[PDB]
Amino acid sequence: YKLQPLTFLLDFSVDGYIRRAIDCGFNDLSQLHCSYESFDVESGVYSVSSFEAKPSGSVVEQVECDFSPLLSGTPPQVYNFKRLVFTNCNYNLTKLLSLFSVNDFTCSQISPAAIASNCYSSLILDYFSYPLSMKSDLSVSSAGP
Amino acid sequence: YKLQPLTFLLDFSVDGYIRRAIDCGFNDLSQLHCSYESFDVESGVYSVS
Amino acid sequence: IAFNHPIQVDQLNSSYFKLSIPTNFSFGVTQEYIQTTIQKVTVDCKQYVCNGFQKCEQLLREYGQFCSKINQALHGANLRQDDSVRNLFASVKSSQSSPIIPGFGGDFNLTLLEPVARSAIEDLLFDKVTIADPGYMQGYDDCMQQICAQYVAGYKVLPPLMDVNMEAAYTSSLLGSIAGVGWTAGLSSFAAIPFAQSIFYRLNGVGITQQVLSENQKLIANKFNQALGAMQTGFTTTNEAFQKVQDAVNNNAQALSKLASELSNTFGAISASIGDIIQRLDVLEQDAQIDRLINGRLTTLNAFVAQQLVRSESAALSAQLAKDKVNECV
Amino acid sequence: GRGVQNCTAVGVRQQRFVYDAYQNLVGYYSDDGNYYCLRACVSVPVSVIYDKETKTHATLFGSVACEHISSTMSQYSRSTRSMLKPVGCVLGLVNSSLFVEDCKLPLGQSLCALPDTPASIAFNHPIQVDQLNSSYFKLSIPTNFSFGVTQEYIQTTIQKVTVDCKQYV
Amino acid sequence: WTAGLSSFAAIPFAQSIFYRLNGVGITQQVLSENQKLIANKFNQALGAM
Amino acid sequence: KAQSKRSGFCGQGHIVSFVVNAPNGLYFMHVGYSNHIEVVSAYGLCDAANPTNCIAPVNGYFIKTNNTRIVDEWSYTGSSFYAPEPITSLNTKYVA
Repeated sequence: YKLQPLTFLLDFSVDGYIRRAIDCGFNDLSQLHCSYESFDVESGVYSVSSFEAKPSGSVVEQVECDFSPLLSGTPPQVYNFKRLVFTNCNYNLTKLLSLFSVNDFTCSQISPAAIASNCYSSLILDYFSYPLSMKSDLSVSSAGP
Repeated sequence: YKLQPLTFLLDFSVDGYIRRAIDCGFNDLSQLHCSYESFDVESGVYSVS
Repeated sequence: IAFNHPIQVDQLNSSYFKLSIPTNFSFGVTQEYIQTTIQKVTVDCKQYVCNGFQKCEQLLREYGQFCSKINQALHGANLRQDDSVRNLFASVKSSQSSPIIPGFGGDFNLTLLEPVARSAIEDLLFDKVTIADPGYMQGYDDCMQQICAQYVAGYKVLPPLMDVNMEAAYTSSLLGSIAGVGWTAGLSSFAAIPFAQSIFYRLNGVGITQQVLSENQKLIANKFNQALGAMQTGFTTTNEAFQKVQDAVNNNAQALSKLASELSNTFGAISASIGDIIQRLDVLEQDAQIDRLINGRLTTLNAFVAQQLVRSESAALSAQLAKDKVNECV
Repeated sequence: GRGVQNCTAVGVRQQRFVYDAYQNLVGYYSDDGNYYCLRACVSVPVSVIYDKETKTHATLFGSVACEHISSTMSQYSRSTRSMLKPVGCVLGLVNSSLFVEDCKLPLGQSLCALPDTPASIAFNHPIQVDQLNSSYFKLSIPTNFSFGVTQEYIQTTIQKVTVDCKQYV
Repeated sequence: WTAGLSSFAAIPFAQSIFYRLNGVGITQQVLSENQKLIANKFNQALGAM
Repeated sequence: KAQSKRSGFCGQGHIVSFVVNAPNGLYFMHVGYSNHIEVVSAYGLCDAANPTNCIAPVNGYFIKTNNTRIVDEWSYTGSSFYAPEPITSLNTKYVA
């Protein structure tokens, strides 16, 4: 029999061995017994977790914006930070990741897998030249100059 | 007309375009209208800043 | 000036004293509402919290014992309300009743016979008041066609436990009882029972009328029926007593809805209903934001339970006062 | 989000998404240019009626269509709990042994709507004394004294206790 | 005796106290006449309060 | 203290009341007064003489003047009462 994490109230006798237990999840009565923490509960009308609908058929509505200016030409210095605004355009972040090896990837209050999965209203891609060594100096929040 | 950050009570019609707006900052009565989220407020004595 | 000046009389040195004599019966007056009971609401834990997501529910299991205690407290408050309602209806077990007459009053255009089931006066009060709390395969169905209680899963309404039509039949029995119970005869007697006139016994008690004046009072009784009709027309919000009935209905609906909106909405700006629901693919990042959000939802729910317990206790005292009025005034 | 259509035109139409004084959005214009209102995900409430003496449990569904609900419904992830556990919809679908089985029983299960459930229906059994239309009296006198009645507790006072702060912590 | 409404109007305060005392207790108007300085004793009670 | 029977807050029935000690509180033993038999009664009578049959306590009753009992037990009072009658109502020969 396979084992999975569960909450069980265990009856212990004078010997202390477990002779009785309640699953607390399989049946409404077991959930009710776990709530009151008693093997016997007084007769009453008790609410139990309600049924929920099952998610299916996610609907996503789809023009591929060019990323050539970002990877072409001279990147300006970090003070002259350069960004391209993108709206109503399909994106290929995987192609950009394959094109340039990523020394460090950090996301603040967001996840890289999550951004790829979900559409964004607007996306800004920034390309600029800054020293690789001073990773700490440049950050969303830092005391670095 | 210079734009400034300003709390505003906005009413949107069936078309969805705003046709009625109230400025909370200007006028004690207008600030009272922003309270209760109602363009019209029942007559009462109300404290103001 | 708001001063209205009470009526005044002059003290006399002589033993004989000036007296004031009424000339108008002016029968009929609007009356206050005792509140009596609060709407019964049961909150389903583990559904509103975590928005039915299994990963959040695993985190919720650590706080599961607190959630079970919240459910037990709500069940206890509803049970107390049911006990109060049955005690209030017990006063209707008295062995006094009058068979209903379509022509209950010979010259009385009374609004008490059910149209044919909710006497007109009860129906009029129900029509003006609006309550969205109770839905039975109607509001829930209408939302699908487009209440939201089941869809949000924040709270579930509980029915009153007494049929309104059955209670209306009990009030009709009470209408028969008033004339019979209010009689010189001890214990229970039908008595004259003439449309609650109670013969001249009620008339002598209200004022020391003469027998010749009693014939004039019968003519005044037709005027009293017209005055009762004016009271039925005066069901406007301007009347404070009607406004009090509306306020109680508004209070029960507003309390559950406002707290439910706090329980399910933006909540913490970072929380956004479910912490990192689409913001972070990683389970750990979502869990940390969710744990802070869950604690906030639980604290607001605890405040809701405390408010309901205070309301139920106040309702029980109000119901006892309503029972007291049935014991003496009725 | 999980949501369920065709609805009357609402909103400026410049923005496909629309909101109703809430963070949740009614959406619309999801595909091409047609109104597509979004409704909150369907949830079916379930309650359990349990009698300790008979050890019998009945699943109860409130304010939901009897036809829409089914035993072990595939559409809903859990019918009630991990495992499950069709009377007419007076209050809703109740999956209980037998049918309404209406009987003259006053109460004892305190069901949400009105069933005695010893789904039996309660009977008022009112006591009525006939009154003649012509002036008359109908005095009612008890056959037996029936002296003595049980009385409720008045509470009176609560236990007095004190805690020494800074020593308990 | 205001059995119904304020139609009864007013009665002398001293006489009303005597009539109410006669109803409340076996002390009677004849007994009150026999009693001496009953009003003075009532004044002393007010002074004590 | 005393029998009430008017606006009674006692046990929904009042004859006698008792008080008993309770833990952290007080307890009561109220007494209340079976199936009731309904008797048709004429609504008063007017005698040729100035005194007329009238309803003052339970009273009522039909032929043979007053045949009523204030107590639950039947025939508690033979018919003693008499007294002057203040006025005679319509439908003479009967207070009806």
